[PDB]
Amino acid sequence: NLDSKVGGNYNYLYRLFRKSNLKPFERDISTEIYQAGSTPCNGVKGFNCYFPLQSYGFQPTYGVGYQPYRVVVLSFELLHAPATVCGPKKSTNLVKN
Amino acid sequence: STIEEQAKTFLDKFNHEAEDLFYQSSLASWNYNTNITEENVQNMNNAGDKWSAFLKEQSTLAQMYPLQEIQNLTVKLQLQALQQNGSSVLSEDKSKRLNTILNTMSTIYSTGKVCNPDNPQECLLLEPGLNEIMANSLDYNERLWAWESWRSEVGKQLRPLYEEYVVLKNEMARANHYEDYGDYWRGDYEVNGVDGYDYSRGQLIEDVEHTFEEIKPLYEHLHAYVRAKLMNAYPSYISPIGCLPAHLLGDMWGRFWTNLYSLTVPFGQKPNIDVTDAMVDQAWDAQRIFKEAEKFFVSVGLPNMTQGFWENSMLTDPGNVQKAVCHPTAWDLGKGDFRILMCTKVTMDDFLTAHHEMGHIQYDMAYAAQPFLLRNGANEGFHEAVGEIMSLSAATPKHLKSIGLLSPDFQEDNETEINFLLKQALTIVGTLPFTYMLEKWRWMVFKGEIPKDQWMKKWWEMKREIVGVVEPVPHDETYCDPASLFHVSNDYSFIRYYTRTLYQFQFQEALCQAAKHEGPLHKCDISNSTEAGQKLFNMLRLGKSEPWTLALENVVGAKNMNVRPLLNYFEPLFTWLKDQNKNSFVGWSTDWSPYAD
Repeated sequence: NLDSKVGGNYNYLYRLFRKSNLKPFERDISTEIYQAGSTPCNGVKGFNCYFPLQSYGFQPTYGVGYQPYRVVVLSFELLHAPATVCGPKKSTNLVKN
Repeated sequence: STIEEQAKTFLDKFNHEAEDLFYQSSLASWNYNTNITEENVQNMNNAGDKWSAFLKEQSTLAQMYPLQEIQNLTVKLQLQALQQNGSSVLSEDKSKRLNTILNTMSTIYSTGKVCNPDNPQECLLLEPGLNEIMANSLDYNERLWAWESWRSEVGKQLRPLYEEYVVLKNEMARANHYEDYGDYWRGDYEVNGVDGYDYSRGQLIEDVEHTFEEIKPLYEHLHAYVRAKLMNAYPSYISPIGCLPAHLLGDMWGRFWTNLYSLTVPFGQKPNIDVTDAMVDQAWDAQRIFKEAEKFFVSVGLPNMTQGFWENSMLTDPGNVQKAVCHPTAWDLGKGDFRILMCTKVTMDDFLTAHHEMGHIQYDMAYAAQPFLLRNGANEGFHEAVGEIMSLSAATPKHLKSIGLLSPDFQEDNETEINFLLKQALTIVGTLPFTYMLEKWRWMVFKGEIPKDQWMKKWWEMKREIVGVVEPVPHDETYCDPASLFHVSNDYSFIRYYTRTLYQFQFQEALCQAAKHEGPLHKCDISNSTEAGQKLFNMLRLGKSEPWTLALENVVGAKNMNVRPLLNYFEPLFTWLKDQNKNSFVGWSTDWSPYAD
């Protein structure tokens, strides 16, 4: 109901091809052309040279299973630094005497 | 470094790009079919040419990956369709003239008409105009005027266009290393790469010929039954040992005999099963017709329909302002987008049609997890066969009494069931010899065994031998019967109709044995039985990614086509026809002619 629009949204891309698998918590923004075989590419599309980034088709008419989902991943890591973020507290009534 | 790594990389990227353009190409055709506008006619040609030229550009990189170095079966099948260059193998002159002949023959078929001999001013087109009149017309001259005069301005006019159609399509098969163009359609059943399951292309010629031999004793008893009913009308033209006229088959080309079910009713003193008058009192609309059919797929274990399917369905035609084609069709766009364009009225046929139209959508959900290249039926006959077995279980009196259409006190006996099996036989039994006749004729002409002058000489000569039909007026080589046919002129597969009958009855027998149904096969109902849906779901998700001979064994246990389910399902009718034909002559002769005495 938000991202998908009539005509398609090409702003969101993804990396289809990479020479190996990424390490945990690694971000690679490199646009370098992926080389499948031994044929030199040098940034020019051609035989065994493919542009890695591909587009997500976004329209409201697509099926429910393939509808894009916005995913928010919270990374919880406990380091040796002093703890700060904590859960919410609760305040009760005050009584005297 | 290996070719398999380079071929798989090409296929991983191609599945994404081909899936994006095919969705926009199918969406442009959807907006054009549902709404006729000047914007949609241009979008269909624009999106259609972008997808058509996309396969041509990717075919250049597909031929650079030989299949000899690839040991994977799934990779070679995805590259099997991309290896073919299509029309690119033809010369530039023959490639441009090929699309012209296809568009010209399709335009003449749509714009063709036969003017009334009695009313020269009124001129009615074939579809719907002439196809509707030929259904209910009982007259001898009125049917002959529309049947004979059509091929005069069509069959004779499309002859030079059909001659060019044969020459152009033969040069494409020769560049593809095919024996002829008749072998091109037989390549859909081709299976290679698996030990013992290999299926040769030339084997189909012997398969359709051998299975048709056991069809003869069942067809001869039905052909003599129909002839005995129409014998009293014209005893001079209709001989007991002769053949039936071509124009009296119930329509133009004699594809289905259902139009003759009215006069062939064995017992007219008993009611017939009809859900039309039952749905009127229940007050049902087009919204609940698909809803009740969706519960049929849930009872067998198959998943339900997505919310976008029922919301985007087109339930009617809003007048002439926005016009939509009422011909039922199941359109599969992609990425889970499923839509059906049909004009839904309240009739007994639309109830069985809803199970057929939703059968294609339910069939596409199983293999939808496969890549775009692997999304397809295992052959051309499995597409429509899956939707028919869904309608056969709905037409049974057991399923009708379940939801409340048919009264539970309705008497079901031999007299009621024989009347029902005869209606299906006219559509089924009458189709096989006619489909085997015209398809075998195309294979012989495309091969070159029949000279151009003998086209019509062998057409009617082999027609009396197969379907037992003789022409009232003899025709010369100028006329061409297949040229006016919808499937031949539009370059669609005509073989899918013959094999469909054998595939749907095999699946009908296997699913009823898995659910432990007893009695005759036409009494079987697959509803409420979840055991049969599980065995079928395994094959439905395979598609063409696996050999059709291997997927067929996982259901019926057979590696090829078999006539045994064809005879068993028609066995109650075959025993009744044999007793009624004792007073007549079983079979026909090819030496009888209406103009030769």
